[PDB]
Amino acid sequence: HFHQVCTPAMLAIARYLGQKVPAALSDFAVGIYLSILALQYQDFAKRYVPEMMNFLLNTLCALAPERAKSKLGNFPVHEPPAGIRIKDATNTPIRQLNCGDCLRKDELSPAETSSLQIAILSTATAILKSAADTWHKLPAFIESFQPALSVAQHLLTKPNASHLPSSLTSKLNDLASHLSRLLQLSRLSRRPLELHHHRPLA
Amino acid sequence: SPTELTTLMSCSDDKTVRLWDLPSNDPTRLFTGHTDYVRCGAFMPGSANSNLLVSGSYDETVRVWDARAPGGAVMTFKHADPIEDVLPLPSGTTLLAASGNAISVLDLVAAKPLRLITNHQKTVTSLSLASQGRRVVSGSLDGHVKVFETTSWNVVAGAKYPSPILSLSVITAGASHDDRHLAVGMQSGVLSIRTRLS
Amino acid sequence: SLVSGEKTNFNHILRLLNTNVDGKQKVVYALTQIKGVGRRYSNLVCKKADVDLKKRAGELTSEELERLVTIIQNPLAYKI
Amino acid sequence: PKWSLAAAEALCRVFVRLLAAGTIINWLRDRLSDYDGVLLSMLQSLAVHALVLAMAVLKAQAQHLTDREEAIFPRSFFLEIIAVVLESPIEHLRGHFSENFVKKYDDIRFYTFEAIKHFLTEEDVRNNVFNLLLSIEDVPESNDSLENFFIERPPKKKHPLLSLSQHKKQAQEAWLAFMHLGLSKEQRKKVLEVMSASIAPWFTKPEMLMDFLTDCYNSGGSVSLLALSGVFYLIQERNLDYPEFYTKLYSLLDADILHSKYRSRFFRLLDTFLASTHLPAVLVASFIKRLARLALNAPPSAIVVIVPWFYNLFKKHPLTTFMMHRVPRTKEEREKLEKDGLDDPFLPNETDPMETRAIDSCLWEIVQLQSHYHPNVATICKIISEQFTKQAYNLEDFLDHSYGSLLEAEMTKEVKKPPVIEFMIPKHIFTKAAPEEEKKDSLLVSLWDFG
Amino acid sequence: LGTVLNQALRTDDSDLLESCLQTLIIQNTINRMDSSLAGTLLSKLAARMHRRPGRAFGLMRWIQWTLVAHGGALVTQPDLINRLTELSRVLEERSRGLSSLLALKGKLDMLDAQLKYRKALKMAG
Repeated sequence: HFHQVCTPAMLAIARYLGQKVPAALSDFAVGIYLSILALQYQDFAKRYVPEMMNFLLNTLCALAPERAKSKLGNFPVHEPPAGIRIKDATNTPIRQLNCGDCLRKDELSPAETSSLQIAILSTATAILKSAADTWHKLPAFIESFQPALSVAQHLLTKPNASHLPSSLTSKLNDLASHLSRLLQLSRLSRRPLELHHHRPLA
Repeated sequence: SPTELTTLMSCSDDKTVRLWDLPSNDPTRLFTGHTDYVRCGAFMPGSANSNLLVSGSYDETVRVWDARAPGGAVMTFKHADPIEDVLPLPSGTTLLAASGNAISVLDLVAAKPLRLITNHQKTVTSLSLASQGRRVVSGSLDGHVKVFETTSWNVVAGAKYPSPILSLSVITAGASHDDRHLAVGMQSGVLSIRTRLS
Repeated sequence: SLVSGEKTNFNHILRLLNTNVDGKQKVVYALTQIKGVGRRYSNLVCKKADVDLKKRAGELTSEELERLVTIIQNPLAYKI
Repeated sequence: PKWSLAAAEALCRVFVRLLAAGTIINWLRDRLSDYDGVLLSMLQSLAVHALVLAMAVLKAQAQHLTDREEAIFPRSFFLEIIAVVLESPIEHLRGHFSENFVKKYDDIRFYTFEAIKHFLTEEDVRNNVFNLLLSIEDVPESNDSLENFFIERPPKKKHPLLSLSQHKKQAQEAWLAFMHLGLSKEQRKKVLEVMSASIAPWFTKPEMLMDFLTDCYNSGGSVSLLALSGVFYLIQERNLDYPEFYTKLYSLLDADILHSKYRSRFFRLLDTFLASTHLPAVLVASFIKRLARLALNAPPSAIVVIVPWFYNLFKKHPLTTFMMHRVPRTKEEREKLEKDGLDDPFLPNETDPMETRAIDSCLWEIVQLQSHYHPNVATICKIISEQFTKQAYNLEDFLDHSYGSLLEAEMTKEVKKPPVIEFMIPKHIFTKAAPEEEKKDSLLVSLWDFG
Repeated sequence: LGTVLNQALRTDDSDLLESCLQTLIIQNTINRMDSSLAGTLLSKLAARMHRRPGRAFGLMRWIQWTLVAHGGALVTQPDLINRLTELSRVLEERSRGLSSLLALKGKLDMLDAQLKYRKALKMAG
């Protein structure tokens, strides 16, 4: 429940994760790192991290094939300032993240940015998969993961699938089918609240 | 009740209006049908309208019930605003529902609204009848009282108070009911009585 | 649709010098609830502080409440 | 030039002595017009003491440059002093002027305001005048609250220096001249912050502020969040109205308001906007359900503000407490509800709060926020779960919490009561597979390549 | 002052209307005023100009800028031309008496010219 050292680290992850509009791709990478670290904090103590949720959906819309038009969750959607978004490079395959992406490089090549951005999108799809599987309880599942399904369906559109490879389409369609199954599960399992069933005093 | 001495009515905060009689320890009749707070209501004056009740709620509905059949409302009028005040006219035919920035005169003989009258900026709080049943004085949160005719419903006169007013009545002297003085109760906590003596 | 409810929260338990329970009763019947304070004593306290007997407890401002808590400490400083 | 400063403090003493004492007189009246430029050049040097000289020479010129008993002191020379003070790039010059005279005296306040109006009628200088206009925070309450004048407290009994409406009139006129010139972005976002405590109580009539406030409030963004306090002050004092106030509040509280910095001022205003007695249950339930579905993505320094406010609203309006304890009354509804699950009948992104169906919904969002990672947020989300014993929760104990406070909360305790650690630590913290141990890998390692 | 003027002309106030009339500002006010309250403003300006003759300059300025700004806004109304008719009546009464008043102005200008001449002599003497 409460620790003197453990949960202040969770609060440090929290302060970096809820705030900090990202200014480069290094901030994206460090945010993905603290998101998976906070998942590992909240494994088999099935708690909820709202800032992990809104940050992951922020990255998933801020990699921005076309634009976040309207009605993409209740999370704060922010601006990719310096062209921090995916371009039409569908031939750079997925890769696993290294730690050097916690360094800023203004002189980076676009063929070096594209693999990194596709990597960030693929690993964020994996984090949404793990977060859904560990949070299929917790009865605001539907109200927390309807933006996940909606942004995934937004990335499965025709002005958005040209810039993505078929592997990212496969990962995001696995996300779509998995979240649709989990959402039908939570809709059939949702019961109305009866909190105040009190034993009268004698 | 304006005719019987022991019958009274109650609009409560939950959903209910209900008729009590003074000797009994039980409400004689119960009327449900509102979906929000019901906060203004009156009996219907008239020789033919012996037992009819009107109340408006905060669900933007004015309902008028027959007290003989305690089912639903006999007639229902849906407005656009949380209905603050209700008064019937002394002929018993028409009815003024004060909802938001407008009052509304409705018929009860043929179940049709006559006219929406908007002349206040903030929400109208309290209606009152005046001089001889001929002029309706309405008071709003704008700090305004305004007196309308009852035949054509034009703004005949008005006045302005230093606070948003909450209750308003012109009250009568005695025989033939000449109006003695108009009292306004305001949000500031003041009752301003303005007296006319003839 | 906006009338000030700045006074409508008054029927709650107030805290004072010794007793932690002092709800709304009146202004002089609320003073009897404090231990050592009497029924004839409580009327002398109210005539000095310009508080009216008509009001209740809880109908007083944050300035007017503490004026009765100073004068309950020293009954000699205000003449008696 | 310290000896020139010494000559200045000597010549000022000589001037005030000859004035307080008093073809031959024209040079005696040439003296001060020749000394004016001397002090004007000395106000651009230390000019901190030269300002004391420049505000003693005005006292002498008021006291004895006339035959009348009335002290008439030169607004034109004071205007030139204002024009060099508000132009000089020194900060401590204007600081000494603001602290020692303007916040202290009243003649300087009134004539400073009218000199500023003239000087602004005729961008760095704009920032300087704005930083001076923000300086006079305090507003006098009554005519007998003025009661300390620098020169000639008037015996007129109806003088514009003795009527508070004329002090407020020239303050309003200076502010209108500045806002007619037009203000920059950070200037506007300072004005709308400090308006309802320091700007609007300077006006005789704030009705032009009504149009400014309703423009910048109907605009959108965070500037409406700033302008809400001004709009509330102008509905309060002189009851100009906003047309659809509660639907504007319902459109105002939205996706990214809870992450802003001004949410403490906003919630301190919402605590008065939703303490009104003429609120329907549908509206006060809609403002709970949207602030719960918005609390799903809120900071832990925001949920601690939201949930005691929910508790006060649930104590005040008991018809909304069916969003916590709703019983299916009919067993047919029980059979339907166990056959197919219940869809939430709340309608998000609906325009009007009286037609959002927040009634018949529940606070699944709060009962899910009970499993928050923070212990204090997890135990304050239990006040809805446990029992309604305390009659009200004050919000000033729960407001102004931030991450700095939440992270110094783990600092201001003991160093360590002796904590626990985790036994059976695996040796493959970073190894990618570890197939001979049967313990599944860290997902950190399954999704990060360390090599 | 547009929304304040809208409120005053829409709920027939006097305090708000007078406190916004006693005061650039006028041009912005009439340009941000609603179109439907322009005839109400014309009638409520004609009334004050009849009831009080000393306020003619500011009230003619207000009427002038209203007729500039909302000209066709009064033509799309057109069954309410009677407000312009009462306005024409008030301005006809204001412009009554002009030839005799010019004659009397000349008869007084001669006296003022002689008094100023004798003051110009008496200052130099």
